[PDB]
Amino acid sequence: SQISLLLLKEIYTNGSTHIMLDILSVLAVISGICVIISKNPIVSVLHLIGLFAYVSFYLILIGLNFVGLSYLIVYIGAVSILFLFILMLINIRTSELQSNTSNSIPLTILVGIIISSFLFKMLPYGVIISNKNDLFFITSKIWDGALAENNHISSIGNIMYTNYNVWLILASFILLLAMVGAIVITIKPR
Amino acid sequence: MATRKPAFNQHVLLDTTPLPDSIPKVKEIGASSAPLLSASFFIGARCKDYNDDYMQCKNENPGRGEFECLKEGRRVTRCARSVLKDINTHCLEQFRAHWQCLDNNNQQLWQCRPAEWKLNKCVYENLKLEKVIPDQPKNSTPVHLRQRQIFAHHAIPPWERPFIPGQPE
Amino acid sequence: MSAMSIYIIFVSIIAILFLAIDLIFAPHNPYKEKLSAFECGFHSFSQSRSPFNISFFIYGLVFLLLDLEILLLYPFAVSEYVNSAYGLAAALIFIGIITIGFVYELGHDALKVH
Amino acid sequence: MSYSQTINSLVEVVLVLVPSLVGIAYVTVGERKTMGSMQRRLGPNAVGIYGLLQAFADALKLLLKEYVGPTQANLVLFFLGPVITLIFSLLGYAVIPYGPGLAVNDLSTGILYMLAVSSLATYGILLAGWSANSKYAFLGSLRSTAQLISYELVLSSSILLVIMLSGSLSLTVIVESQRAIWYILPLLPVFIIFFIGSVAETNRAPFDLAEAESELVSGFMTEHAAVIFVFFFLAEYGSIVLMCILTSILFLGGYLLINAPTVEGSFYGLSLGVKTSILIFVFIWTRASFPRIRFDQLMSFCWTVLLPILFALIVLVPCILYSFNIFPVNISLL
Amino acid sequence: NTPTQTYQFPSKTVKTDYPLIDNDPHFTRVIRYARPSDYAHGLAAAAAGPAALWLMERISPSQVGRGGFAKAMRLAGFIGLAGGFLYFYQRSILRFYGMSENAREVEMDMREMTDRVKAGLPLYGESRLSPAMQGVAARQSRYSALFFGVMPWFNFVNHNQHGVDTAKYYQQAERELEAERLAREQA
Amino acid sequence: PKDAVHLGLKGAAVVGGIGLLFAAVRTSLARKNVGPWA
Amino acid sequence: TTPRFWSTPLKYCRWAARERPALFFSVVIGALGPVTLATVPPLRRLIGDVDAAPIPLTYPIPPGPRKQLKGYDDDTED
Amino acid sequence: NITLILFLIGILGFVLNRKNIILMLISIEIMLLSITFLILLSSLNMDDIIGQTYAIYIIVVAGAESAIGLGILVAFYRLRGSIAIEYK
Amino acid sequence: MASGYGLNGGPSRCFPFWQELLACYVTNSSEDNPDGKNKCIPVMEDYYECLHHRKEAARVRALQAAYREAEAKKLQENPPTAGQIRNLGLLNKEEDTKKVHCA
Repeated sequence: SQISLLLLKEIYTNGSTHIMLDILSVLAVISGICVIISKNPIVSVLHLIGLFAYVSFYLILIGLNFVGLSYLIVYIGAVSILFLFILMLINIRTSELQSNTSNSIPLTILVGIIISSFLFKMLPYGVIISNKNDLFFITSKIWDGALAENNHISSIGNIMYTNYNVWLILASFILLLAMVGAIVITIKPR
Repeated sequence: MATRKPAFNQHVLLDTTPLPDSIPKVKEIGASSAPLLSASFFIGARCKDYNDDYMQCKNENPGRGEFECLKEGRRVTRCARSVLKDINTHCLEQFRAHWQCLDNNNQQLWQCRPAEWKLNKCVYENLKLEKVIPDQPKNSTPVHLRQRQIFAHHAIPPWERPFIPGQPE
Repeated sequence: MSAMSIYIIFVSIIAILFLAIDLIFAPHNPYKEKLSAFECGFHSFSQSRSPFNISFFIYGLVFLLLDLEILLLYPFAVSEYVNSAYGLAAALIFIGIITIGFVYELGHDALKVH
Repeated sequence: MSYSQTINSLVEVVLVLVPSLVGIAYVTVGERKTMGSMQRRLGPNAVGIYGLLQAFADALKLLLKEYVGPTQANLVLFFLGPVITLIFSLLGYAVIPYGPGLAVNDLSTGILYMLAVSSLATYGILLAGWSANSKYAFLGSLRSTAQLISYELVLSSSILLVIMLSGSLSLTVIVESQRAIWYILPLLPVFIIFFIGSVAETNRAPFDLAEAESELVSGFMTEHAAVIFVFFFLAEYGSIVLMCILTSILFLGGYLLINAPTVEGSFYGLSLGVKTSILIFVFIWTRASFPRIRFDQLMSFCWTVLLPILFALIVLVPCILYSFNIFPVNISLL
Repeated sequence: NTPTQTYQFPSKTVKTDYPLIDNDPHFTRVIRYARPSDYAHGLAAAAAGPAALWLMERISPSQVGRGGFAKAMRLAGFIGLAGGFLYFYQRSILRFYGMSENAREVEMDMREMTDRVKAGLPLYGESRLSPAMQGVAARQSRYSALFFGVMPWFNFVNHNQHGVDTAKYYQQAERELEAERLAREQA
Repeated sequence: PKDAVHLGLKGAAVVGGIGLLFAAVRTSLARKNVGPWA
Repeated sequence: TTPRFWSTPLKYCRWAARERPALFFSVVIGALGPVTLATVPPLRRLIGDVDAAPIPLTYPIPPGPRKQLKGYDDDTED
Repeated sequence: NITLILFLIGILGFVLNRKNIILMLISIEIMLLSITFLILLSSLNMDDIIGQTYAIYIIVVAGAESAIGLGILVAFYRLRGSIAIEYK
Repeated sequence: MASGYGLNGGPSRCFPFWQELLACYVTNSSEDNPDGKNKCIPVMEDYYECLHHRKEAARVRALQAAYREAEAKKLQENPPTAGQIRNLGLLNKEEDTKKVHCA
């Protein structure tokens, strides 16, 4: 008769595989746990920078290249400084000796189930998608909206300093208070 | 389908269903990206009113102009096949030299100005079609009518003159 | 497959190939004093896993905030044609408030370890 | 396209990595032969003809040299740090244009990509030094952290001044923009500051504090030996060359010139390599000309001299750009 | 001629006791339409700050070292001057907003504008900014003097979005032009 | 006409479910480790 | 020894230049921008330098009623 | 779905922490990561550049909070001499 | 969504749906007639539908299971090859394009 709907494999110009997102998902969850269960503080700050890395690679792979590279840039320095403070304020050897009890498991199961079940319907269909007849997203092309495509960083720049400049002024005052306050409480007297 | 750029596409879906006999049929434009850019100024020199009429139709039917401006669209396609045939009956060596140059130069107009000047003169003397770019600064010479291109990887031969219509050689 | 992904593959297998060769083809004779910490010849107190004084921690605190500030300027450098005068003004106000905090760091001599 | 996509990417990566790894071998040989000439010496001239096999005698010797795992060391971190430093130092060559778009990744955010991979490689030095549980390795690792606080803002702030002129963040577009003029002419102070910060970024003299041998014994890499040591040198010299390529990309017009495509591609590659090789010389020239700075003096220099000047330029430069109607279009063009 | 449309943007109506002239008046208009009391009150307000710090010093000396009070007066002088100008600006712009008695401002506005309309000049001037950036600027600064105590802001953009129908200006100018033609006939 | 017995279990489950929560919290705040099944 | 700025502003500027050049000239460079912003655009327009018109970043939709065109209709296909 | 898993890790790593106050400051960081990451994925599904802008301002305050936290820890450690949470 | 500023520098996909809902509210609701805002119920559902796609995912789901079960029951004679689909619309592949259309 007549099919009329033809599925085909894209030879070039095809995208990434969405298997890789599930790999980064487990690794991010795996590394997130190892941040709190690790006896050594340096090993858990290393799992911390790893955790930020799989989330950044998750963002890069779904086309969020700026915020994904910007997340990584900001936190590599942040984890380095956090490393720098663990070596100044924590006895590494006594912390590794310091342990953890198993009395938190009953609370973990209860708190985990209740919050996750309650916090699930708080999330929309777009996120809960891809949780034997599944759906397929379909995309096509436009010419009027493609005249001068901007990069995401340019799109944020188009509005970050005019339409939403108030968020920048407030953000610059949080940073100023942090610059003045963090120094005021830690400065050596003179 | 969505205008979002895909990040994990591995498959193409095609429909072999044709548009119904009710909608008139328009043969589609057959030119590729390089020939279309080489003749874009000629499109707009002849087809501007229809190009502008189809866009004002869609703005007059917000959210529905795809279905309700099908005749204006058929008209723009016909106007654009007219110039292509015209640029093919005449000035075909010049047209090919320009867009064949454009494909080897990242489709950058400033990298093929000598072939553009030769074609623009041949289009002008057989179609009365001129390249016009609006709001170019009056203090300086138009960029497409400039002897030296600063971003052109190869310098323009001194003996290749820009085409300005009217004034003789 | 993309060049970027293949590039990551190779650099990893070069890190493995060098590491594997040494782990297979080099002698390995670990014994007590070979496996000891270097201290220029004499054993000393092991103190590298005890709290240590960093006299430049106030520089790490400031670096975190300024790193955030220059990040909030990168969108402007890639959006100047649209931002124009009106957007330049806000970006100048943002830089001006941040500079006052830096003047506080310089005047209070926070960055002047002695 | 014409042939297989995977085979294309396979050949494209080999044409970058393998020639770059050969280049890393000979920057070490060239440094030793160039420092010697300024020291009235020769340098390597016996391992191979004119000493052109000396980098491989060194490389093969260490991969056949025994490795030691210290008892006080955190062993999994003792190996992880050098592997992080090597992988992410080499990752920066994936955005380098050897011609317009001739890169393993023509990314639109290539400059921020490089800032992310250079910062990761530094964290491997911090981790490896601390993991030894030795005191000189511990003192060197803290110096590396102080140095990144000193040079990361310097470089990123300096780069942002280049972006304010190119409007792109794409490495090919910044080279294409310099067809007007090389950025070392209008941004002469920024080129000096960026070069100074790049020497500090590389842990190269006069900012060789993490690995100082006159003060520490080998600094962070004292307990490290064999192939773990090979990784830290490969990371250092690939980081040097990469910073000389970037400085040539951002201020010296990159690949711009001072069967048919092969002649054009060769000339682009030669032009970038010639300009990169000049800057590689200036690194070796700087190492043989100056003493070492103290690490507090470097932190004071970057924070009270360089950064105040850079933020003043960040105010000044867009004010000149708007005044002359010279804000670059941020669309795709070049 | 008649622009055929005088309200092009959707504006916010505020309940106020006097006619609204401009919801976003240009900086120069606020200074030009300032009454001489506005310079009297704003100068008294600027002097109040350092004079308050002087009086606190006389009655209750701070016991500060040799150069401190002079330093503190320089801050009190600026802060008073900064708040004095913000007070001087608010008095003039409240009249433009219809939030203060404005008969004099209403009459000078109805003359200045009808002078620009009979001259063919744009009512609120020409912007170098794009028409969308003009809108972002109108949106940012309209009624922004009511936040002067917290975050200040001034209108330095010649946009055309001021919250008022412009028909009254075109109506008067044509009637004024109608009277001018008849008077010129008797010559 | 309502099922008192059927309702009673539901009331016990809801209120007693909260009891397991405070029981689990009191377990986690125990200074001496006694085990998860405590 | 060091001059006080409010005691003598011109003396302080000489000392700051010679003895604190990196900080002093940061303020000069940074202040030069607002001086550039206030002075160059007027001189640029005085000499006739004209700021260019913005490049179109959306289809330029013409204003006014449609032009009621007659051409390239369905009957023109063949 | 991963946003929820990460948020639960940070919430328990903050509440059920028996190690040090630096790990509690890390768990706050993890929670802000998960909240930011939910806003980023939603922004992509609704074509909104505002949620990327919102995520960016969470990152800047997240670092400002970590600076005030590290600064307050230094103050506390200078006097207490231990930043180890202790259970008898 | 509701901002009007999308990922590419162009406007957001659900901005027309949001502007219509606000326009409906201001042009129907008032204090004189509180129940005029019931006109906004379908308009508000369209905005949520543009955002989450639950109603369209349910339509395609029902249509896709219905479509596939008819394909299995449908008589099959010869399946087009992948290369034949690639040949549709080419310069000198008139034979393959005809086979794709069963003509």
